[PDB]
Amino acid sequence: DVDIETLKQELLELKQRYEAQQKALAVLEQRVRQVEDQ
Amino acid sequence: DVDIETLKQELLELKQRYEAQQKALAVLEQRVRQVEDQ
Amino acid sequence: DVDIETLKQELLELKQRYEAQQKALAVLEQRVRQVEDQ
Ligand code: NA
Ligand code: NA
Ligand code: NA
Ligand code: NA
Ligand code: NA
Ligand SMILES: [Zn+2]
Ligand SMILES: [Zn+2]
Ligand SMILES: [Zn+2]
Ligand SMILES: [Zn+2]
Repeated sequence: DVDIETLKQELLELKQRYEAQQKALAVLEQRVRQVEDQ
Repeated sequence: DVDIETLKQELLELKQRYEAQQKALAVLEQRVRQVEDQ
Repeated sequence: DVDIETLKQELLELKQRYEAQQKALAVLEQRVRQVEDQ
């Protein structure tokens, strides 16, 4: 309801945040490369 | 074995580590910018 | 509705993902430094 389902909801929310950070790591990685060959 | 309070505690712990990694991404982003602009 | 073993399993999987991201942040950090003190 509002407790074990709360845990499950929050874990999914954190998975999304994980995924957003992987995408941001990749953006920053491309920014470093442009600096590197520029 | 499966302690629900333990699960909730560990989810909160991982949320704080998420938060710290966001701040570290931000630190690295500014360092990249320092090298882009100089 | 919620499978508690599954929740524990997924929390540990997300923990491993966090640990890998920490290591990836560190790799990118070294790359930036390489550009910086070059
Ligand atoms: Na920033
Ligand atoms: Na930002
Ligand atoms: Na920002
Ligand atoms: Na710039
Ligand atoms: Na070290
Ligand atoms: Zn622990
Ligand atoms: Zn099951
Ligand atoms: Zn899984
Ligand atoms: Zn460092």
